[PDB]
Amino acid sequence: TNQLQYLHKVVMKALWKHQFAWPFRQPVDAVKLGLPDYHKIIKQPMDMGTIKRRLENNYYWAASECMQDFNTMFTNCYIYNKPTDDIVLMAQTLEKIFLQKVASMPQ
Amino acid sequence: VTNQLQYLHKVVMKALWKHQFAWPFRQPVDAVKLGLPDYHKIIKQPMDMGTIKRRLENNYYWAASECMQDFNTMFTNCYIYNKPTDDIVLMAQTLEKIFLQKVASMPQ
Ligand SMILES: Cc1noc2c1-c1sc(C)c(C)c1C(c1ccc(Cl)cc1)=N[C@H]2CC(N)=O
Ligand SMILES: Cc1noc2c1-c1sc(C)c(C)c1C(c1ccc(Cl)cc1)=N[C@H]2CC(N)=O
Repeated sequence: TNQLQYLHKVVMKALWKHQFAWPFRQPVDAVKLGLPDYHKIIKQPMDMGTIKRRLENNYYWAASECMQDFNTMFTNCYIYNKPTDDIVLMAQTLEKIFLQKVASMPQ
Repeated sequence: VTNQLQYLHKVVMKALWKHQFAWPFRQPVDAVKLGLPDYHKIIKQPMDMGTIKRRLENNYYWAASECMQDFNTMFTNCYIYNKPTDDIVLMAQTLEKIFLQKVASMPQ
């Protein structure tokens, strides 16, 4: 759709290159980061690399499905981390860009 | 008054305000009532649907993006403050899904 193409070429494009994007470009690697409780707490892992591949492979049926994956990714960050963690501020920053850009998504 | 703000008021707020899980979000978190002396230490920008609704009713917003940011802050506040296993987290996620579904169909 027009909408998915916008989420791909405008919204993801903008988030991907952001200085705070790097933790979100691939799945959380619980072994490398030493987080034995990550997959016990976060039951639906999501990252922008996954979303991006989904956009490329025509996985999504509707814009809202993709927006829901974006939302899951940010929500997982807030749920798992301490409120004072830098990553929380990084996610909030990225989430505000997402919504600002979503407001202009062609209908 | 914008077409988007009227959409957020008539479609988004309408749907969310009457939802069966909306009741925790209809007024600001009352830290005294709930026995939460750290609430305002952790959440620096409290937000609730009662405030957004009043803002929509009083033409406080200049752009729909601003109203959408308030909704977002309200949900984010919930995920940050609460433990992962808390029922309110699931209530918030339910409401936020409806939010995102509706904003996908907002004009322009
Ligand atoms: C996304 C996401 N959600 O949680 C986490 C992540 C990711 S992915 C990734 C490549 C890293 C370095 C993390 C960080 C993290 C830690 C410090 C800073 Cl500045 C930024 C991110 N934190 C973990 C949690 C933990 N305490 O290790
Ligand atoms: C919104 C928001 N963010 O956090 C909180 C809230 C609110 S507002 C409100 C009127 C209540 C009853 C809460 C609940 C809460 C607790 C149990 C259930 Cl079923 C539903 C909400 N939890 C507090 C946090 C806490 N531990 O009390």
